[PDB]
Amino acid sequence: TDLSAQKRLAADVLDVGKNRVWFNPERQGDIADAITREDVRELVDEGAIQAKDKKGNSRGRARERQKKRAYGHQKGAGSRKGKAGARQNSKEDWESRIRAQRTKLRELRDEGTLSSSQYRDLYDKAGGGEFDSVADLERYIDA
Amino acid sequence: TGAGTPSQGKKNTTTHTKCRRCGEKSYHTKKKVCSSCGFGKSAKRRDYEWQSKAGE
Amino acid sequence: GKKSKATKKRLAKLDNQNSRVPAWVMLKTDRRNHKRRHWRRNDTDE
Amino acid sequence: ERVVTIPLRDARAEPNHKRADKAMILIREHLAKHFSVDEDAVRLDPSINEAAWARGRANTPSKIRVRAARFEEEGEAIVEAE
Amino acid sequence: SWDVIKHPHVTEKAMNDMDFQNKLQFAVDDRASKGEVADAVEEQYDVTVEQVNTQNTMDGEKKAVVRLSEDDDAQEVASRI
RNA sequence: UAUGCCAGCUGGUGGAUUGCUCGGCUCAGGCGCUGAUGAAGGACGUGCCAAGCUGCGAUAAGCCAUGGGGAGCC
RNA sequence: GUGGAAGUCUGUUAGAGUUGGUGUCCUACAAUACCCUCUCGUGAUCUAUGUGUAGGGGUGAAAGGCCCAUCGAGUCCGGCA
RNA sequence: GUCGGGUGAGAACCCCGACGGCCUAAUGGAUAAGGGUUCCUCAGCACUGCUGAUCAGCUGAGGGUUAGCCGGUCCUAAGUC
RNA sequence: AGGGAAACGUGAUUCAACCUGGGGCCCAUGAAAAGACGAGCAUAGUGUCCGUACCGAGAACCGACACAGGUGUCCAUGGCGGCGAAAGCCAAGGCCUGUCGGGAGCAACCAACGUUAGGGAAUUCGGCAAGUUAGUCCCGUACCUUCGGAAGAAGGGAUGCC
RNA sequence: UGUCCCAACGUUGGGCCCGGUGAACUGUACAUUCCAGUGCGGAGUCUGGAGACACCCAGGGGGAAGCGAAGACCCUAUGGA
Ligand SMILES: [Cl-]
Ligand SMILES: [Cl-]
Ligand SMILES: [Mg+2]
Ligand SMILES: [Mg+2]
Ligand SMILES: [Mg+2]
Ligand SMILES: [Mg+2]
Ligand SMILES: [Mg+2]
Ligand SMILES: [Mg+2]
Ligand SMILES: [Mg+2]
Ligand SMILES: [Mg+2]
Ligand SMILES: [Mg+2]
Ligand SMILES: [Mg+2]
Ligand SMILES: [Mg+2]
Ligand SMILES: [Mg+2]
Ligand SMILES: [Mg+2]
Ligand code: NA
Ligand code: NA
Ligand code: NA
Ligand code: NA
Ligand code: NA
Ligand code: NA
Ligand code: NA
Ligand code: NA
Ligand code: NA
Ligand code: NA
Ligand code: NA
Ligand SMILES: [Sr+2]
Ligand SMILES: [Sr+2]
Ligand SMILES: [Sr+2]
Ligand SMILES: [Sr+2]
Ligand SMILES: [Sr+2]
Ligand SMILES: [Sr+2]
Ligand SMILES: [Sr+2]
Ligand SMILES: [Sr+2]
Ligand SMILES: [Sr+2]
Ligand SMILES: [Sr+2]
Ligand SMILES: [Sr+2]
Ligand SMILES: [Sr+2]
Ligand SMILES: [Sr+2]
Ligand SMILES: [Sr+2]
Ligand SMILES: [Sr+2]
Ligand SMILES: [Sr+2]
Ligand SMILES: [Sr+2]
Ligand SMILES: [Sr+2]
Ligand SMILES: [Sr+2]
Ligand SMILES: [Sr+2]
Ligand SMILES: [Sr+2]
Ligand SMILES: [Sr+2]
Ligand SMILES: [Sr+2]
Ligand SMILES: [Sr+2]
Ligand SMILES: [Sr+2]
Ligand SMILES: [Sr+2]
Ligand SMILES: [Sr+2]
Ligand SMILES: [Sr+2]
Ligand SMILES: [Sr+2]
Repeated sequence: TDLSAQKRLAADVLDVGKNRVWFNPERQGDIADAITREDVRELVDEGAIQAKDKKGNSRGRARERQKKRAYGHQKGAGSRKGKAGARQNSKEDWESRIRAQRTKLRELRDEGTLSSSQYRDLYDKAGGGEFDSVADLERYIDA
Repeated sequence: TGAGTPSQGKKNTTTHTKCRRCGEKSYHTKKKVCSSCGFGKSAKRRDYEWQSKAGE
Repeated sequence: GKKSKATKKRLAKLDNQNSRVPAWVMLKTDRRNHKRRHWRRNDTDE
Repeated sequence: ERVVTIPLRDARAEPNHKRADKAMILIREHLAKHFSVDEDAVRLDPSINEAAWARGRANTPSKIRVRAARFEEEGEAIVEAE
Repeated sequence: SWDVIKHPHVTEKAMNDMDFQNKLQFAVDDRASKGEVADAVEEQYDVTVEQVNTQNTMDGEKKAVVRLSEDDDAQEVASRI
């Protein structure tokens, strides 16, 4: 008996890769008589032909690592491979920071806390890279 | 890269094809001229006396 | 490639010619398609 | 029918990446000899196959306890793990 | 003068098209158009042609798949020749 | 006496030789233009079964007439 | 601080190339191949297809290099015995 | 690759299962050129296949490519006639 | 509608495709034409002709071959990893045909390669071959210089896990 | 730092034996040679001695002025480019 053609029909009827179809060892004779796709579907319902399950990579070990790192662990000098600017894009960081400082200054102004004159002065200083962060900006405003 | 075997792999261009007028595979589909019968070049049929021994 | 209608007619003819000499021709002549071609070993025209 | 322990230390003579194979041969030769039968008559149950190939093709167990039965007119053996 | 219909193309696949989809298949002159095939068929077997599909075969001939109307029964037509 | 040398015998292999000739080669005489009324050539078809050659052209190894010929033919 | 230039750097990214081993091969896997090392990799970059230039003529960042395994004058047949 | 089994006159290499492995810009998927039936089925093993063969891109015999809306077809490019 | 044995989700982050903007460069300026929009709606009819299989490669292409060569495109967002389209391992998918096997602790010799005490380039035309160093962070860095560079100069320290 | 002193042990694939498949190079003849001599002065084959029972396996290559290519050097030709 030679069942390779049936393997191809089976993979198509079961919608799976040929490498995943399973033919019951004790039914080679019946599967061998399977000519049409209907003959295959039939044998499938009988359970003589089945589709082996596919694999998915476990992400458990990954998740535990993701947690240590999110918590700030497992990132000492000995675990870094990329250059500093590669681990954190500096221009990207500046965009993050400067936008945060401008959103801050914009809220203080609408909230009447800053005159458009004090706001302008602080805005130009932020854009000039005067403040390391929001907290640093607030600390400055508090004289 | 050698001029021999390695350069033979790049050859997948079609040039000479079955000729409409004479039937030989000599109709250059790029020049649109048959190198065997002259189709595309002349109304007269390509012919030369050097295609045979001088006294024959 | 892309074949034209004519090319296709010529290819088809080549396929047809590429067949056995009928058995009866053997008997009648009391004992070879000298033009048997193989797609791989040979090369057709065009 | 009896239980025997096959030493597979001679698989070490074959190259490392193919010890599993050589093992399956030693097993058949051992039973053929100790049960006085032709190697062609010795039947190895897949259980034995999976035991020898457990750690891949290069890492065979140094021994293997095997349960083998002998019988029939021409004389044959049937073997399996334990 | 070349005729349109050469002969019925009879093969397993043809029988199915005839039993299941009321279609008849013919070997026809490769110069014939879909319309010329429909007309020719209607005038040879007195039936109504709904659709015609064509194919220039690797045998140098043209094959046409003619679907008849629901009023005509492919099986019965093919069976009278 | 193994491996083996020289010669022959029986049987192979091989296709020389001899015989045979549907093919060549050369000479002599005769004859001698075809095509838009589409030539020559080529392509693709064409047979009950049909690959090659030959013939033929969707009327497709063939159709019609006159004369010859003759009980066979495809 | 911002910005992100460059015949700019690292890079077997794709891709291109080939310094050394004078390694393997050398009736070969191959009439120019295999492996490691090595060089280039935003540009005078690399690449596909189409297209043009023809033999004392092309094409040549020039080596007499290349013009279908052949070029200090291609190939085919003829002159030609 | 190995152990069982299937078919067969015949099985290391044709098929089933299990176990063991290989490939991740590829050893996966879709395709251009080019090839031209190599595609599918049945029946085969004289030929072809780096051994064998029940197998096959091999041999015999049949079958298979269906479009208003996917390409061509239309436009013009370097450029050609 | 369909599809699924079943459930037949809801939110979020990072966001290829695709959409739309801002900036900069040129002794370099980055096609054309057909067509389309501009220019409504109903119903009906017509829409012919040619291609369509398969391979697309360590056996379907070219290389005399079932040749370790050569041969364009897109899949560039599958998981861990890490700067990464890197390595390594693993999915989906494919394969056991980069197609002869059996046997000898399997000798000499050869091809690739691992480990070598003490000495440490004595070897050699020549450190050829092999090796040494190595990723990232911190400190620190000479001569010379066209002030750009030299520079990762050199040299020193750190590096896991919880 | 096995480049060396100075080599060793080990790994994988070959090598060796078995089944199957199955070429090519090369061949005036003879041929078990060795030491001297002789000879167109560079001999397995001539002369004189010596040695020599036949066959087979594995080996590294001393010789056959080994095989491969009508010497690319040099000269000659009332040769070529
Ligand atoms: Cl297309
Ligand atoms: Cl913007
Ligand atoms: Mg910056
Ligand atoms: Mg056929
Ligand atoms: Mg292994
Ligand atoms: Mg169509
Ligand atoms: Mg080009
Ligand atoms: Mg079969
Ligand atoms: Mg192969
Ligand atoms: Mg040492
Ligand atoms: Mg010295
Ligand atoms: Mg070195
Ligand atoms: Mg000479
Ligand atoms: Mg000279
Ligand atoms: Mg001269
Ligand atoms: Na071919
Ligand atoms: Na027909
Ligand atoms: Na005449
Ligand atoms: Na015929
Ligand atoms: Na600046
Ligand atoms: Na190199
Ligand atoms: Na010339
Ligand atoms: Na990733
Ligand atoms: Na095989
Ligand atoms: Na060593
Ligand atoms: Na020697
Ligand atoms: Sr070059
Ligand atoms: Sr190459
Ligand atoms: Sr090409
Ligand atoms: Sr012309
Ligand atoms: Sr002439
Ligand atoms: Sr070929
Ligand atoms: Sr056919
Ligand atoms: Sr650069
Ligand atoms: Sr060199
Ligand atoms: Sr090396
Ligand atoms: Sr070489
Ligand atoms: Sr680089
Ligand atoms: Sr870049
Ligand atoms: Sr050349
Ligand atoms: Sr001549
Ligand atoms: Sr046989
Ligand atoms: Sr097939
Ligand atoms: Sr975004
Ligand atoms: Sr297709
Ligand atoms: Sr593909
Ligand atoms: Sr390839
Ligand atoms: Sr898989
Ligand atoms: Sr094989
Ligand atoms: Sr050790
Ligand atoms: Sr030295
Ligand atoms: Sr020295
Ligand atoms: Sr350091
Ligand atoms: Sr003598
Ligand atoms: Sr030897």
